[PDB]
Amino acid sequence: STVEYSTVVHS
Amino acid sequence: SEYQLVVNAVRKLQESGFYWSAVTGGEANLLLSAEPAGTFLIRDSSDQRHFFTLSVKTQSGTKNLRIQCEGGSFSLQSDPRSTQPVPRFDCVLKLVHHYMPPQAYYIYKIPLVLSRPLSSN
Repeated sequence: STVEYSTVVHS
Repeated sequence: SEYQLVVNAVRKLQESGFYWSAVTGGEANLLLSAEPAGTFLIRDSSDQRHFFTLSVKTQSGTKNLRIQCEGGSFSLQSDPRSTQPVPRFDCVLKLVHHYMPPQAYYIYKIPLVLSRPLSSN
């Protein structure tokens, strides 16, 4: 499984 | 403080029922594959500089959001394009509540919405 990372836009 | 705050945060996180010890990123994908969007779990990070990672089934597939632990309080890794400071939490239940909007924040632009922790069974 490809394990994709993200970050949150707090706006 | 300085170690007690950290170990108490880790303890309470481990105790929460959100947390899945001995689950990798790949296993999180499997566990969340057949679950509805917004189903989530917290697990160990395989990254050097992180203890924990949040895995969430989104509208656009399973996403992973590293958890930051600075000062013994929790936050989700934040895009520097954020117009607000990072909200931070002394417990994981509050963290989770914050990212449970009714039908709101976003990831690079898809909504981040938690709805239900993954259950055993």
